[PDB]
Amino acid sequence: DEINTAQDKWHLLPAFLKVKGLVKQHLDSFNYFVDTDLKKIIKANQLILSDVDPEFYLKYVDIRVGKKSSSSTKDYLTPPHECRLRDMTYSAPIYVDIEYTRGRNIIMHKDVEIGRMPIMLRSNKCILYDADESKMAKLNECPLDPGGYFIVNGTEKVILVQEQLSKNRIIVEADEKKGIVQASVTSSTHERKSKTYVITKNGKIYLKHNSIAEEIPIAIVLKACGILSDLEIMQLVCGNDSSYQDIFAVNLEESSKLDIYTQQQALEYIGAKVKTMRRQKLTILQEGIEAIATTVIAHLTVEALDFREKALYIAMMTRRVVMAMYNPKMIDDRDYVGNKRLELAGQLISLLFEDLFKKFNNDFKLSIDKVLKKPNRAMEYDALLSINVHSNNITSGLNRAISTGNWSLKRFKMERAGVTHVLSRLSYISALGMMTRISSQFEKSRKVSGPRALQPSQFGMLCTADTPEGEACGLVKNLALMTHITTDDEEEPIKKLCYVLGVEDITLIDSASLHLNYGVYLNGTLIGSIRFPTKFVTQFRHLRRTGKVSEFISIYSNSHQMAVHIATDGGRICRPLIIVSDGQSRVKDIHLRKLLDGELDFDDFLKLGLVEYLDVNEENDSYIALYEKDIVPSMTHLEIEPFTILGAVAGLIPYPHHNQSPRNTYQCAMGKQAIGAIAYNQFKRIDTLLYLMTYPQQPMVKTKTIELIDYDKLPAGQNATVAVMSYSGYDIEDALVLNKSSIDRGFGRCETRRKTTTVLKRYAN
Amino acid sequence: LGVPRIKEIINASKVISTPIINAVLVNDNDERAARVVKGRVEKTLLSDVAFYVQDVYKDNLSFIQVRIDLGTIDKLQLELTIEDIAVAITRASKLKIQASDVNIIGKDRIAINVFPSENDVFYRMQQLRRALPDVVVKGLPDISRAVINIRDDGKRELLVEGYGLRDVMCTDGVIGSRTTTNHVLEVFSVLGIEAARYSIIREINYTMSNHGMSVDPRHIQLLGDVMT
Amino acid sequence: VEIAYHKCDELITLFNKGELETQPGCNEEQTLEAKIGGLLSKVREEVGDVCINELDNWNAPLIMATCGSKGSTLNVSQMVAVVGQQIISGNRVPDGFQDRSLPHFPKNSKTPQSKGFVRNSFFSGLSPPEFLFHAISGREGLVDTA
Amino acid sequence: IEEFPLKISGEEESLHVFQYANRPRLVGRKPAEHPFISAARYKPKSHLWEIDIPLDEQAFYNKDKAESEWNGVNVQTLKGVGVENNGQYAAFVKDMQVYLVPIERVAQLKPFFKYIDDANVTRKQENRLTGSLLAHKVADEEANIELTWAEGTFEQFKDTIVKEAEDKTLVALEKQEDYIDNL
Amino acid sequence: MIVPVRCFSCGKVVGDKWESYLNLLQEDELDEGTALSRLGLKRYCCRRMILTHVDLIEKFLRYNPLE
Amino acid sequence: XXXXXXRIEQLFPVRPVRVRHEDVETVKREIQEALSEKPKEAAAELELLNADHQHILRKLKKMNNKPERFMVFQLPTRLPAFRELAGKVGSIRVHKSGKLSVKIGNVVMDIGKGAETTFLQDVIALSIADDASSAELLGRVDGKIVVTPQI
Amino acid sequence: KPIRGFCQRLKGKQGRFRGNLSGKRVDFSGRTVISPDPNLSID
Amino acid sequence: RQNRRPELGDKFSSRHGQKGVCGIIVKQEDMPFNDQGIVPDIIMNPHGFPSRMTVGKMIELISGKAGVLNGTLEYGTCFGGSKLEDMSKILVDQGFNYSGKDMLYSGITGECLQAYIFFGPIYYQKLKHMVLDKMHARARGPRAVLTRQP
Amino acid sequence: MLSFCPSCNNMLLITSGDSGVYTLACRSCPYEFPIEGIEIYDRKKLPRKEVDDVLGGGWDNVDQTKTQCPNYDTCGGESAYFFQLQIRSADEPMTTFYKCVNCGHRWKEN
Ligand SMILES: [Mg+2]
Ligand SMILES: [Zn+2]
Ligand SMILES: [Zn+2]
Ligand SMILES: [Zn+2]
Repeated sequence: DEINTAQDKWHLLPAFLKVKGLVKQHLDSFNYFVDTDLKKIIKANQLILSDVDPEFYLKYVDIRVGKKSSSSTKDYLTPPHECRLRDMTYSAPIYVDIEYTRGRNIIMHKDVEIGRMPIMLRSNKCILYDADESKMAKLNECPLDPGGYFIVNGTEKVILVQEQLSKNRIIVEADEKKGIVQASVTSSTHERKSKTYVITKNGKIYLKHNSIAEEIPIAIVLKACGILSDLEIMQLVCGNDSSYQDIFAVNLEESSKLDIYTQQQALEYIGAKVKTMRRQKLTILQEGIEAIATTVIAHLTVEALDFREKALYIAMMTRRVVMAMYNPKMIDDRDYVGNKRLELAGQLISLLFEDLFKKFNNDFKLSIDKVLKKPNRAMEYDALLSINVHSNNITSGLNRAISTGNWSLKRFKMERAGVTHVLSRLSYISALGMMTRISSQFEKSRKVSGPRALQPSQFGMLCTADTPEGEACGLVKNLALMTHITTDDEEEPIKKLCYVLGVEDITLIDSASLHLNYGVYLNGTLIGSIRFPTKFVTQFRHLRRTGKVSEFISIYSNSHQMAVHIATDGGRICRPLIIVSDGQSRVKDIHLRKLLDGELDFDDFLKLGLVEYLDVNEENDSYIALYEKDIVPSMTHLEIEPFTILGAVAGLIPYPHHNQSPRNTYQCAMGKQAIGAIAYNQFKRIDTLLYLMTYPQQPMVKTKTIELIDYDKLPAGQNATVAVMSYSGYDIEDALVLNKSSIDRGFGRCETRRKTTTVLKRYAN
Repeated sequence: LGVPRIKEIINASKVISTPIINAVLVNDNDERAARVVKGRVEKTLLSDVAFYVQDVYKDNLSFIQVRIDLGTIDKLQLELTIEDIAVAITRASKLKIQASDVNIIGKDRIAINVFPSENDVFYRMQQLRRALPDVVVKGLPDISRAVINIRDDGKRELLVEGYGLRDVMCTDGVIGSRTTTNHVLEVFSVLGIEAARYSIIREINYTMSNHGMSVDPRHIQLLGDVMT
Repeated sequence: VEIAYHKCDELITLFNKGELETQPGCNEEQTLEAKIGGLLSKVREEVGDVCINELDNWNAPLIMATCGSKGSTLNVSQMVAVVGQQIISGNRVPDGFQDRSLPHFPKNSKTPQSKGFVRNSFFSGLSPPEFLFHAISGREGLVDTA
Repeated sequence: IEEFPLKISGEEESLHVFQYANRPRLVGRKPAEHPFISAARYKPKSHLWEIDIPLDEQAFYNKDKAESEWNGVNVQTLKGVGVENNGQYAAFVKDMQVYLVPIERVAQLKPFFKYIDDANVTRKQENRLTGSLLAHKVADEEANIELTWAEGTFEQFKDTIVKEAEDKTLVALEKQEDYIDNL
Repeated sequence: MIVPVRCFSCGKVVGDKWESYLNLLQEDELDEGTALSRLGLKRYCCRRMILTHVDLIEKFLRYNPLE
Repeated sequence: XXXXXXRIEQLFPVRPVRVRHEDVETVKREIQEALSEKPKEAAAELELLNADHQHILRKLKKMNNKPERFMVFQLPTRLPAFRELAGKVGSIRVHKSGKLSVKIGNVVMDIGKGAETTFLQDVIALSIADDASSAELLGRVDGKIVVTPQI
Repeated sequence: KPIRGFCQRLKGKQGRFRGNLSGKRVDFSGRTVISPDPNLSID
Repeated sequence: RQNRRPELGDKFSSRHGQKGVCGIIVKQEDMPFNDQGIVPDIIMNPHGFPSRMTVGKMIELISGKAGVLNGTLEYGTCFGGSKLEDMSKILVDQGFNYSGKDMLYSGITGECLQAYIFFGPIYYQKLKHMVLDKMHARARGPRAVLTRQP
Repeated sequence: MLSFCPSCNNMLLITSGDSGVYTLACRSCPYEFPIEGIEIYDRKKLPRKEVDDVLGGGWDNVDQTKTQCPNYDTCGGESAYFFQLQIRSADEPMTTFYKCVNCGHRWKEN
């Protein structure tokens, strides 16, 4: 039969899922961690030095997980099922190369293990990578098992995907009877802080930093950041609009109210308010302290004497404030999906390992100082017995953080709980749904229902029915079926490309013409302005479709806020979409014929420019068709399959569009509690609790989802002969009538297996 | 009208969200009958009838000139032209900074003069210009807004979104005999503890009558009696 | 429904090209909202009335609703004729995207389909936008209860 | 349907651009008067521009306040650091040909109140420090590189630019397909 | 796990038809419907007992611990 | 604009150009060139781009022999291979119907106007000699030029 | 600040008053799932 | 390991949010039967349908019946799935009513039921909440040391 | 005011000098714009804030349904305004709130 694009474009979903499984956020994040972020930590903390014995150093040259240079193979890892059975941690050793100086001018390498790295299941370092169900049989592992969790002390722990507001981005919010505050939570690789920004009174605009004693008025900081003309201030923050001028003039007047200002007068004013630095470098208490204050006021770290970038950033901050004060509804929804980011297991473990490695290096330097403080016979030979003994701390911390879920990061200074949860083994669907589960940010003031409502902007990105009941109702969310999470890619080669494509740098731009053209933002920062914003957007999109820039960069244009926005950061949620050009789809069923024939795996639809990822923000600029039949020649994309708006669990529902939505939500709840088949190795497993159906049947009415997630291979239920009638009076209020002699013949017959573990502990005596 | 309303009533909180004062009138007409009372209860009217405000300087004299438009003051039914506007300006700019002599050159072009550690004159003139088109000339400065309502008849009652019940009760053209507010503590301080318990009972009953909650009124009576 | 959609889009084009008669109690932007919502509610009520009047004697939902044991004529009409209008926070579904509810509609479009009106019944099945709008409406009811 | 050639030149020329944000290009129909320049300064190793333009004395000077508040106010100082940007090429037309010269460190000049600085310091009178701290440390430690503003010599520069623009001629070979990836 | 001996609803023996149904599917291929009708499974309960069965025991035997 | 709050006209006090909120967008496009007055999201862009070609060609014609006018050109920072790059690079061509193009190398690009600079611009020469450091003035910029590669 | 003093014993939902004085756990009580029974008298 | 028979109070659900415990377990002969002697494993109240408005469950019953009669597993995908007209055509072709409503006889009286009964297979899941792990009863026993309460 | 100097572009202010001259001196820069019989006026428009008509009622635009109110003996109302909310757990059905068009009596039929 000839391929019909309308009803065969759905095969792009199985094509996408073959190479990008449902448990892929965790997988890719952990692979990225262990492959590049470990090198990044070891290259940040590359050398440790001592005050004494200057002719001596320790160098961290290389870092590796699970492999040595002695043999081509990796080390033997006790398989994850054996780790589960023996209540140990599925971990691979971290090997480093050490350059420690010998007293007789000798230079050597080494392969020294500094701890065990808890390895995520089915990652690159995991032994179950690319196994053919035969090695899985030999390893007593289920081929259908999701992977993407950790076995620490024999318990399956999953680092849930974390929801949080996007960092390094301006958010503006109003309020009633209090004023307008709008922050920019800026996070560096070593210091996180939020540059708060509120209107105290009289329409006066202030900058409120934690390190600053009192909120510095806005004209003062604007004059401090090089913009000291006090007309270009009003030009940058006000443009040519008449209302904003009088809205803003009060804090212009205040600038002269105190004393007329040069740049350095404002800089001294800022510096007078810096709190403290734990009484180190006391000789910096001068006008120069404001330089560090402004350097550590945001992410726009300045390493020179030009303050234009930070000045324009603060001017946009102010102008958004002024827009909000002129009229509300210029604020951003804090629950808009475009304003959130998803931290993943790899990023979490990256920061945790960075903290643990800093502790390890501090303690190693302490031990080295204690050893080498001795006057005589300072033999250098075998100076690594300490690190051989001292390797236990990295492993202990790395295991315990995952085991307990509490992550005590001294450097970044917060205590978070519930980062990990025990992977649920009630059902195969329960485990798979604990994967692809998102936990929202706490300290949210649960008394209100902003981040509890379902948003129209989560269409196709977060499942529209898989939201749990009772207390965390709307706080825990689930990923949709056909979704990707962007990864952090370098921003510097895209700024150059933007300059090539006609964007003129802000340092080339004057204040009086800034709000007359569209301004191009890179990750929320005004890098410049451009004529022809729509042409720039089209050329950028053409470059991305031709693969000249990463497919995950998002470009969209805001008309109310005259801006072309380009986003490159990781954590943005995106989904693939068929590109509709000139009123026609780009797939045209020859690509579909190739795809079912075997050629053109899903990646090639991206290399060919037929399919592109859209995040929530680009969906503002897009116009998607649900079906090929209603493609009007003004639409920009076409849905691959609209049933992907439901997650894995909600795909168990037959005909969900014929139900009231609460019924779909409740089935999303109960399907994870359904009793059935767990895994192909369920009788080899020994779990704290396990419910198994004796005679599980696959549903007679299934969906595409349940066969895309192999639910028909381990089903949880049975096809009961049902008569819908009133009977016996014992069926009122949800009560059921069960056939005796169906129960006799095995209908509904299940069993429970419970484990009891004891250890014959040896004692001191 | 829900859990927060019942909470407010039984907590006897002094500040409530949406305190509504229901005021019945004496006559039956819109033009020049009920709009007059509505104007008699209004928040602020300077900006409403200023039509501009000036920042005027000369060789040695400074004017804050405002040209009150008789057209707005006539179309919007209010009783004020110049003198009460001037005295209200004096009171408000005294509460802000100072006001000793507010002059009227005539023809609705009332001008305010400022005279006196430097540039303070210009700063105070600017702040007076900013705080000028916000002052109250007509109406009680307790009512955020008034709104004429219809009780499915030809009777145009008005209920005000304010915190002053005695003023609305004593306002001309409002029948004080039938004029109740939904603020129990406002009823208590103006009418008495018996009227306070009546207001409590009526407010609670009405609150649960808008949710279909069929409670015998004796329970509400006992609640009011134990509260008062 | 086609007659109702026609009046709705006529009011849409009037509001867009010019200025409608703003209601006394509410400003311009929501007077179109009130007019469109009233018209859609009227068409839903009339279609449901026709469905109920054509319902069969010995219809099980009709009997349960008539005797009051379970359900109602609203539930029957939503199952059979039309799930009328998804109302969240007291009005139609607001813009989830920039000046727009879903990217599957034109920008600054206020057609009944774009702002929550579910033409379908639960018998015929909900089209993907209508399904999402219904989900938000149900979530709105479930929210606040906690 | 014509062709206009552009030619690169000025390989060694240090051609800076001044961006006087303090004054408009043209107040009226005609271009604004180019202000007189005197006592211009540049700080190497810092790329700091200081340019002095005297104030008019016949009108709007406030001489009494000027001398009573600050000792030297006759000149007006516009200060702005040159910012190194690439791809900015300065052009002119001579013989139906546009001659390009690369621009080094455009600067944005804003008024500078050094007399207010000195009055404030005279009032107040009675450790790697790297990073932005090191930038200002360098600026106020290694400084005082006086420049001599010699205005008027355009013809030498223009005939020179033509000299490197006609003697040298180079052809291009890079594939268009390769250029797109080179972007 | 393994095909139930009897249909849950009727009690008709269907555990002696699993292998015959599999052989009808593989050797001399038939449709599932006609293969169920060939075995004598007339009632839809006996039909679903075989049509919806998932033979998980063959997958569990891949982990036999006493080889 | 809207209502403006009313020896040398350039020494008179300067007030910002103020436009009402109800019409900020319309006057915005008018004053983008009117503030200089030098001596639909696709069609509008293309027509204003064609106007940019007509203005750019007008300026090149009036810059043919003036000994003071300069333009700043925005070229890509990585030009096609042929900085130590000297000589003739290519041509700026005038196509039919008023549109222009630039052939920097073997490639063909388009040429636009970029942002307008409503303030004084002047070019100078830096020659810091060990004998004598001197700064030399050359001319004044009349407009920015942006050339963009096209795929 | 997890240190549990005397006033911590008395304050709270699970404190002393609201947890043991007014409301406590009782003997001779049971709890299980409820099922319907029409042949049971309403009392 | 502990085998568990489904008993009174065990919770079951049917993929449409329609959960509920076993109210009664009745003998097969007391159950209603059709012409072929097919007898239901589960009887579920019609009163659960009108208010919950789970038309998807009815369509699932009909599609499952047509699927078992046709020898093929059906599809109930969101915004798609097997059309109801096709399933009704399969049902009519095999001798059943198009609407999945068969005439049953009473198991206890033997007479025809005066209403046609929605009859067919529905996927039912047994939920982890069993009454054996919830039944708890205390008369006297362990007491808190500090408060001397149960 | 909102005016700025031509030299340093800082915001201009009014200062009282000798003979009480209200000159527009620019702080931080020797600039002096005196007043010689010249009027500096800054006019900004203010809104008219027209009248607002009676609030009345727009109950014609509210979804009705065919339900007889509990107070049928007093008022024979066959219609009732409604709106449905799910104020139960997601396993109970939705709740419908009513309001009789003949008396205004509200009730919830669940
Ligand atoms: Mg319940
Ligand atoms: Zn059977
Ligand atoms: Zn000045
Ligand atoms: Zn009634």
